[PDB]
Amino acid sequence: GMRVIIAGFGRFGQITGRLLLSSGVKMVVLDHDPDHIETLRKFGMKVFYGDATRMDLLESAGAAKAEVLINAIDDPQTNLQLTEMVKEHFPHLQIIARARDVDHYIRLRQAGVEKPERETFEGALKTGRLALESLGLGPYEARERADVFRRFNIQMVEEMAMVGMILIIYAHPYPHHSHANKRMLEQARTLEGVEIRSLYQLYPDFNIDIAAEQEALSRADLIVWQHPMQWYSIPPLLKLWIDKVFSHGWAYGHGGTALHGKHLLWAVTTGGGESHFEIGAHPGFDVLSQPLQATAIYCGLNWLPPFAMHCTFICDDETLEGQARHYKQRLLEWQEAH
Amino acid sequence: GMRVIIAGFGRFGQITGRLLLSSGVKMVVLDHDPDHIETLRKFGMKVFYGDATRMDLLESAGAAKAEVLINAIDDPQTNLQLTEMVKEHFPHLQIIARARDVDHYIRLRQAGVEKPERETFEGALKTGRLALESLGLGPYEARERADVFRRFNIQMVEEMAMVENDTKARAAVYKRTSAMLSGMILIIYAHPYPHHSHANKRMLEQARTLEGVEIRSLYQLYPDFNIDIAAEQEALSRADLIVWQHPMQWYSIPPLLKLWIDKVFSHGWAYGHGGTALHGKHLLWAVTTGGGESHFEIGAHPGFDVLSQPLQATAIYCGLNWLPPFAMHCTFICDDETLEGQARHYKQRLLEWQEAH
Ligand SMILES: Cc1cc2nc3c(=O)[nH]c(=O)nc-3n(C[C@H](O)[C@H](O)[C@H](O)COP(=O)(O)O)c2cc1C
Ligand SMILES: Cc1cc2nc3c(=O)[nH]c(=O)nc-3n(C[C@H](O)[C@H](O)[C@H](O)COP(=O)(O)O)c2cc1C
Ligand SMILES: Nc1ncnc2c1ncn2[C@@H]1O[C@H](COP(=O)(O)O)[C@@H](O)[C@H]1O
Ligand SMILES: Nc1ncnc2c1ncn2[C@@H]1O[C@H](COP(=O)(O)O)[C@@H](O)[C@H]1O
Ligand SMILES: N[C@@H](CCC(=O)N[C@@H](CS)C(=O)NCC(=O)O)C(=O)O
Ligand SMILES: [Zn+2]
Ligand SMILES: [Zn+2]
Repeated sequence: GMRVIIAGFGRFGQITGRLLLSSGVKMVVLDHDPDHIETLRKFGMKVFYGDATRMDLLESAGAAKAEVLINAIDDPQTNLQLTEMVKEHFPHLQIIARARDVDHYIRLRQAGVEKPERETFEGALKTGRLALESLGLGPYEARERADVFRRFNIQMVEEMAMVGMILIIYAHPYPHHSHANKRMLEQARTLEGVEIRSLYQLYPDFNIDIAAEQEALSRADLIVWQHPMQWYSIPPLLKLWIDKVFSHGWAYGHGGTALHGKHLLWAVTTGGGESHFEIGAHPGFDVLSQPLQATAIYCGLNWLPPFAMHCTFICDDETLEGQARHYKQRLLEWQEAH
Repeated sequence: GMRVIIAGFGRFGQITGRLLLSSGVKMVVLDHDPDHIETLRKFGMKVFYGDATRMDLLESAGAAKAEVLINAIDDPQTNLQLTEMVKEHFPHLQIIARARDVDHYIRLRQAGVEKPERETFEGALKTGRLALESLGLGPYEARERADVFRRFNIQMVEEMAMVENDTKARAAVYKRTSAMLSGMILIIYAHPYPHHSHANKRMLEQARTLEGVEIRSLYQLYPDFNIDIAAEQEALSRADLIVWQHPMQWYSIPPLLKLWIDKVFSHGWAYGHGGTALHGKHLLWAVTTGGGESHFEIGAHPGFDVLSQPLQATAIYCGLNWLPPFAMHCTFICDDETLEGQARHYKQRLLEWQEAH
């Protein structure tokens, strides 16, 4: 109220709330514990007293208009009650819900909540990482092990609840803020046989699913690395995706022939024109492709001449559109030639 | 037993224990809940059934020999009781502890637990992120906002763990923190697996024998890719030579070093109007490669020296004085003589630089 209602403002709701408050989000918060209300007021937090399962209190908190309801109620039965009421009466109100445990998670999934958050799960993973670190594992390797286990465990719990092809690897860190690439992708979508995988949408925590990515690469004939140039090179997540996905025994080495015969296009946008690259011992835009070409060739790919969209610092929306067209044109040309 | 004791095998201790089983960690469990017996039997887990706070149970569990005790007990008083008993009787036993909330976190910090993990804290942040995404924020930008929130939140709770339990004091800290949220050599070391390194590890050992060297191991400091820009910029402010040291990966640099560049070389600090913080400083690329020079005969622009271009261009743009790279080649097929000698040469490069400045 205006945009978010938070039901329950104990330890869980408080942290969700304060994160949202930091971002300027306007909210209305309900909690049924009078002592919790007191302490929150001591810290200058505005919180309303009542049972969030009461329809009258939800309506006066603005449920008919709100965009998101955070269900931070601890008790499974009440938490589920709230979720079922909201689903029934407020069909546009997106519910993001805490789950006490796996049984509660399954129930919430079945009520139609997309990604219920088991309240101790991420804390218990962190504690596991700390135990690994104390036993002498490097923190990064320990984080990676926790990532593998999380992916495995979510798959398991999800199963319990149930019970001329072009692949564009897009790596813009801020897709919603893009002008040049966003337009390029709009134009590329109008083609047939184009899949787009936006790495920063898929893997905001830098935990690549190698098996998923290798499957998508299997189905592709042209692979495209599309991104804004950053510091004469590529974004961090794309470098991570290469390091992980182009794996020993798959992309290279004995038996690693998965990419043989496929083609790779570098599609990059820059803030300067060709003039900006006349610096250092090996000047010129084309020299910057070397590490990417070498990667591609090592793994048995065919490197295509890059598509380079120059001058974005000093460019208009007209020319941003002309270059988006040249991009679609490049891709179409590839497809017809194939 | 052999190395780890987990006290409590509820929702929390079960996840932590299951993660360690995937790492082949030897563990024994202290639990007193009849409903967990079958779960523990199914994993083949040795269990000492009873109150974990009992000295006789702890000794039977091997506490005098264990490296780590994971205190996953839910009840804050019982969890503190076990913490205190262990600190008193088993001086070498490292305690990793669950915390119920901020008051409990503070009490564990005061009992000498280094990094108590507030049980719902990371799950609530994830929830906060899913909300932000549902309001239209991109998942990556939403994660970054959670990282900034976390950094400040931990700072605030650490400040509170030094004041007294008194609410008005704690309240002041929160208000102050909430407002806030609304020839020296510096080696930036970026091996993803420092403990597994042979060549870089030896290079660092040698560099450590010089005077005025500081090493920041990025993958130790930031395993979650959440760089603290202010801490990095402070350390750069003190350095005269900056070294980027790492194993080469796919003809280029590791992801976390690229993130460090993208984040730390900020507009108005490293470049742009007023961005002169790096002017006068020097940069050395110090890189190890598996292949020899012959390995870089690939692509339209062959040869190792070409691969420095994006890095040299980055330096020049930020007003750094680029030095000739240090490159140790042939790690795949080099001996331990060649690998100790190359590391000595690294030390010689740094020393020679110190002599000229
Ligand atoms: C961290 C950072 C580093 C950048 N480095 C370069 C650079 O090396 N060369 C260049 O021409 N532009 C550089 N830029 C500009 C981007 O390439 C440009 O803003 C982008 O291509 C615009 O595309 P978009 O509208 O899709 O965001 C950089 C931008 C940022 C954020
Ligand atoms: C993901 C990955 C990519 C690599 N790419 C290259 C390569 O581009 N060229 C090369 O000569 N060595 C490459 N290597 C080999 C490493 O550079 C080499 O093993 C490392 O420098 C050894 O140093 P260390 O003993 O400190 O680990 C790569 C290694 C990994 C894991
Ligand atoms: N029906 C309800 N309406 C509003 N708040 C609730 C309800 N049931 C539980 N709560 C609150 O949910 C919060 C849960 O605490 P915690 O487990 O610390 O997040 C407490 O502050 C409770 O008062
Ligand atoms: N004194 C104790 N000794 C051993 N285990 C305990 C003790 N007190 C609580 N626990 C366990 O801690 C776990 C906490 O449950 P949960 O919140 O689900 O992680 C349960 O398995 C309890 O049996
Ligand atoms: N005594 C409580 C909760 C007390 C509480 O809500 N504490 C706040 C600080 S006033 C908290 O820990 N919020 C979560 C956090 O800040 O990490 C309980 O154990 O259920
Ligand atoms: Zn975005
Ligand atoms: Zn390591």
